[PDB]
Amino acid sequence: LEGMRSQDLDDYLNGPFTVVVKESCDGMGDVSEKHGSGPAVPEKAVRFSFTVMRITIEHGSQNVKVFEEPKPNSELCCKPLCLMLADESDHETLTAILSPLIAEREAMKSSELTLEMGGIPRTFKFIFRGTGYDEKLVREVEGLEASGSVYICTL
Amino acid sequence: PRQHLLSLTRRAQKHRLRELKIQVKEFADKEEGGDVKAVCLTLFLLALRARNEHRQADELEAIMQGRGSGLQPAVCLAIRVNTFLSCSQYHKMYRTVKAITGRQIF
Amino acid sequence: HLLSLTRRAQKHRLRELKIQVKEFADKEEGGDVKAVCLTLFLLALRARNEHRQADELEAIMQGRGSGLQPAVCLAIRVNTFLSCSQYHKMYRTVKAITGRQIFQPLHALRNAEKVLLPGYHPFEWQPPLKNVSSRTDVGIIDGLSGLASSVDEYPVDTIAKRFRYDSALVSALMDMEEDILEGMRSQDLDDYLNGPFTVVVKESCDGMGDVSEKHGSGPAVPEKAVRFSFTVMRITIEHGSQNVKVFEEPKPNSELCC
Amino acid sequence: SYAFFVQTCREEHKKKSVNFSEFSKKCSERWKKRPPSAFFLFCSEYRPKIKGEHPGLSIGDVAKKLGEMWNNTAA
Amino acid sequence: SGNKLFRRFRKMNARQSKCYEMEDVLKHHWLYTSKYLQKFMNAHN
Amino acid sequence: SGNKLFRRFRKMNARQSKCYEMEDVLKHHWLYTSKYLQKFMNAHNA
DNA sequence: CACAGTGATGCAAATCAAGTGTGAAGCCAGACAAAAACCCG
DNA sequence: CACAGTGATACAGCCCTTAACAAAAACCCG
Ligand SMILES: [Ca+2]
Ligand SMILES: [Ca+2]
Repeated sequence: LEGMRSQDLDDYLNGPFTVVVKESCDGMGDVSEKHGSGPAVPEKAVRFSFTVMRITIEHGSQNVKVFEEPKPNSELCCKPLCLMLADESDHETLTAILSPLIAEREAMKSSELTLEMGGIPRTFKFIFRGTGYDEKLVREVEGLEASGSVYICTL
Repeated sequence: PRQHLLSLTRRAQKHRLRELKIQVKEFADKEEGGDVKAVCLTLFLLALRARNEHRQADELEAIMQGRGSGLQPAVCLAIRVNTFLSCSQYHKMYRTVKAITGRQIF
Repeated sequence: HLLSLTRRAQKHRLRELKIQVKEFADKEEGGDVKAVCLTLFLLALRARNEHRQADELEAIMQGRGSGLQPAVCLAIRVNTFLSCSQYHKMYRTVKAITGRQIFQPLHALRNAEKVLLPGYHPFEWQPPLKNVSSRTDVGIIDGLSGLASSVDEYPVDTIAKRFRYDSALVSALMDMEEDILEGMRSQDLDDYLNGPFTVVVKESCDGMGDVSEKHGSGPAVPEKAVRFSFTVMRITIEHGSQNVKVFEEPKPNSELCC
Repeated sequence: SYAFFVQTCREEHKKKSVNFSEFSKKCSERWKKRPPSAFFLFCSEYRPKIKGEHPGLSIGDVAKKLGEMWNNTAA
Repeated sequence: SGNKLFRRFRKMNARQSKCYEMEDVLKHHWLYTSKYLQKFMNAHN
Repeated sequence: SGNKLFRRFRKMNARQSKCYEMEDVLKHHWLYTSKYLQKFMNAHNA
């Protein structure tokens, strides 16, 4: 709302808001296991998170950005989504855990969201972009070979 | 043997003011809608302004509104989260402040 | 609705009821509208389960500032594992929202710290300590103790900081004044006796491991740390022909007394 | 305009002004800590000198005089 | 940075049990990352 | 038990400098073991 | 072009204190304007 | 018989509302 006010727009506008987010996922080591009952949990961890980047309304003919993260690489804006104590190399478990999220993402990629802000139904659309991945995970997920292969580039 | 109005407990002061309690209730529920606390603080602010005071008026406005001398739950939640306070730690601090000061700040 | 009007219009509706209230205040009290209205409002507050706001009201009725001593803020800051930065953030937030000071600022805490640290209280050993200075205001003495650090002598690759032993014992004994006083008071002993107390202290030392090193200038220090500590375990007094127990640590293996 | 005629009538029946109670029904037939130091004692003792010797001015001049007197003398 | 915050929360801001540590850490991190609470800390303007 | 406190104080309650951390950690761990300060936190039990 | 810390230090800015006379913003007795939001006309 | 935590859950405790009585602490009169 403050971004809408600062760009010389009207607050009662309910146009289609264009949102773009940033996805990330990394594995972690040296996550010690605890005593007690439960399954044989490995000593590793894999995290998955998302982060909005900017919001832009189409006003008149061209576009105008309403909000954008000033500190894109800050820890105060990395919203966690999924947390599991598994191995980033275990392809079976990794896919079994991440397939529902990917299904939800694919289903959302072609829909609009009616949402109330200040008492006015607003329309939202999303553009998902995943860049917070190291080359190892990219090679493991995109169906490529390891880093020591002869094909060296992922572009 | 009348000593004073504040030299009695809540129960005894209620016994002593029951008359005007019932009267204000039965005369503010007829036409004024029926909100007791509203009429109460309005009459108090009028009797205070009568003394043309601003300090006390602003104090009771802040108290009744929830802006001064006492934090909102969202505020203390933000303080507890953004300072990495554990729930046990925060409870210890809350207990200590309430015991020493005697006024619930959190 | 009601009571949501501005001036010269909210009285326009409750004028009759205020007249009745002042009539009763003239009948019984004689004109004490202030006390009767305040008490009626307090009861109206307590009727709706609002003990907090009513207690705040009856506290501000006196007109005194609810403040905290710097020692209390220091104890809260230490015993709750708070860095100076987080404490400053909380202080700033509270002072800016409430519009008043409930905690003490950082300089007050830092100033109050000097009372507890060793080298603040006077004392003297009746037999003067051999090879030990008599000055009683030293703080954190260097650990190397004036060791040669030139290029000709044995190489030095360590750093250390430590207090003076006697000053540390004096500070530890002064930190437990109320405990010893209450113990003497609980043993049918007068609290003004100056008998030759007997203090028993436990000593401990152990080297740690996996101690990471920092970048920057200075000497090349190893990745191991050794610490040395003490603990006052028991204090007794010789009254008559016995040894009355005036103090004893209830939790010796705790970290709060090492 | 509601006050001009009232002010004229007030001048009228006042030229023949503290009684507003008995005037209510008149318009009906018309419109129809910190321990001080040596300097604070110096002030509290030597300000009445200039406050009583020259009361024609406010104590701003007394403060100015006491200040130029303290700056010229020792402590 | 979130990995660092996770290491901190799993150790000092969660129940020490396999059955509930992850929910606690996730909820605490979600609360920490929120902006509605961070505005109350910028009470200097 | 105090080794734990040492580690935590060095990681979170000291200057991150090679020639300043020792005295800071020492002073903080000394202050943390003061019964005078600990009595304040237990005043509620009175 | 990571960033929110981590503590001390050092300097700049706000304030308080005592001194005291005036100056000024309220409230208040009714009151009969001046909109002004309900009803529908 | 190490010990200070560590967050959600449950229950006891202690406050608050209709009840007319009824027992404890004190002057006017005798
Ligand atoms: Ca990794
Ligand atoms: Ca060891």
